Amino acid sequence: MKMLEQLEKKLGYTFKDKSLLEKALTHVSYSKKEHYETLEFLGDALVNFFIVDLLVQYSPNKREGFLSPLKAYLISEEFFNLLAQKLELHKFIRIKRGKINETIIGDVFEALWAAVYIDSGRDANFTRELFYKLFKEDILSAIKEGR
Amino acid sequence: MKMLEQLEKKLGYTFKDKSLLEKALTHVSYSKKEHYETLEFLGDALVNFFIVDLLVQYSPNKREGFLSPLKAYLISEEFFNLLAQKLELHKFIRIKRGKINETIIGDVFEALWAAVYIDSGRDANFTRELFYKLFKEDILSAIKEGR
Repeated sequence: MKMLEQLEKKLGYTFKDKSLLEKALTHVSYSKKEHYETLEFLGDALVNFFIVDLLVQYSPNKREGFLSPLKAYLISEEFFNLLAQKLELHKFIRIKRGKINETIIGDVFEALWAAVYIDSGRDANFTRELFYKLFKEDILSAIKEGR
Repeated sequence: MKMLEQLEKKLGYTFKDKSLLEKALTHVSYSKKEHYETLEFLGDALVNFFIVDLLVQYSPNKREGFLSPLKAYLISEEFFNLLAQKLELHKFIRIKRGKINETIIGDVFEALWAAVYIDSGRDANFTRELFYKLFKEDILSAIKEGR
């Protein structure tokens, strides 16, 4: 369809179980029985780790006072939306009632990485490094800019 | 006095960089130059991930509603100290002015895990396994422990 799962080519990764990927992309308004909500919950903590790990390695200054606000931006909806563009998740998400929002794209973006993690055999290094190959550039840049 | 790092024996891990271990148990009070501050910033995200991945895996109700208040119990001070006590970390911490603070042995438990992770060569899988080895039965129990 519109979907086709050609996201995996944008993503650089091919899913084993294709139901995973779909559950990450599916809003509850499309499906109340199989949507992204629990993937999202895992994906928030996962991605948070990926970003805090990078941040502590590439930040000009290693003080919590400099890190936390920067951390705050790098895990925000606006930033996640900036990173999702590259994947253009809004083409593959399935939702019902006309309320796609930017917070949903962030939800899905977080769910997506949780989906890659699990479909990878819960391998965090691989998944970490896959996140880095796609977004490290953009993160270092934001880190460059500060704020 | 009461050190000699039997903690590596408590933990089941030997640091290739003993100084790294040391910095994780040292509050600024004992050294404004080499304390647990940045490791803490890393292990919070680190430890947040390990516990959420467990939550999301073994929790009965895979719902944001159930998860998130169950979650904030697991990453709660009370639990963290609970976990720490199986390492008697309280006694290996190097703070000045006898002001331990229950919400300081929480920062050291986190720093300690960032320290293992980094020393291990940034190996998330390994570190998560060591963490589970040490505390999954607790969490899996604390989770089914009502609500």
